[PDB]
Amino acid sequence: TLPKDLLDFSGYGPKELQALLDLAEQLKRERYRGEDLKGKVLALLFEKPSLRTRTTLEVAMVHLGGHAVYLDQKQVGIGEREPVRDVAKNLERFVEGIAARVFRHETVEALARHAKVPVVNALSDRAHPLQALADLLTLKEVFGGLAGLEVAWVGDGNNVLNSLLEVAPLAGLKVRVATPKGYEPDPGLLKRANAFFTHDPKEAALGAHALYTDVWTEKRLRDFQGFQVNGELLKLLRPEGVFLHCLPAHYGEETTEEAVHGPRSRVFDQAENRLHTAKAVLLTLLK
Ligand SMILES: [Mg+2]
Ligand code: NA
Repeated sequence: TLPKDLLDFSGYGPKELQALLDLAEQLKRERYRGEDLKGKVLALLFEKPSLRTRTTLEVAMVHLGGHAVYLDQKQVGIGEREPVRDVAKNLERFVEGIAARVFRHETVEALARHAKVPVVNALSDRAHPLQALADLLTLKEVFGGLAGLEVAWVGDGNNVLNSLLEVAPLAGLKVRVATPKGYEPDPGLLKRANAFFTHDPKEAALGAHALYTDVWTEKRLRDFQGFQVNGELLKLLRPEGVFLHCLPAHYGEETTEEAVHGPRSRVFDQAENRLHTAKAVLLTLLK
């Protein structure tokens, strides 16, 4: 991968995605600990706190011999907010990279545009590249290859689905999407992934290698009636099929404890893989 930043997979081809995935796999197998990033610091610019992401990135930097400094931007109100360019021009003088969690993707795009150092989108309303990488490593580990895998997404057409759809054609995934009416993902992402779309969760899941869901986002809950990925829906997958879920889970809503901790679940390997892929990304952009 050669873009300076990782806001999504815009400038990535299949070879570049594979390299990142190959590196993550190698780092995991080696339980890698090193000093590749010694003397380097990653700024965590979170507009909204995220314990899970903070943990992943702080641990990732420490494993590579560097550090992550936490910048709780929520502490600065709109009445005291600095233009994004000022934030970028100041940080670039102190850190080697910026990992941002923003409310609006436009913000991280602006941060990357104005900063000379690498900017990683830890999470935005439009995309979640880091999650997608962890999801692919997980699928790769489970099935031995990604090309031809049939992955069914049942739920909201959100940032996670967007990135899954974007990497889909780069890895040869056969995605099937099921969302309630009005909660669908952009037509373009779907067509470019040549994804199957339907409003019926059963149709999307039938015979799939994996069922993937995540939190939804009384009216909302009513619209998602029947989209819960429970033990029964998991029975529609092929025998070797598995269950994935970003976490945390809203039990009783998009899934159940049985599903998350059941024999088909790979949820926690999926979680762990966020560490290995973050290390791969950080080493690649910051070394
Ligand atoms: Mg603190
Ligand atoms: Na240290």
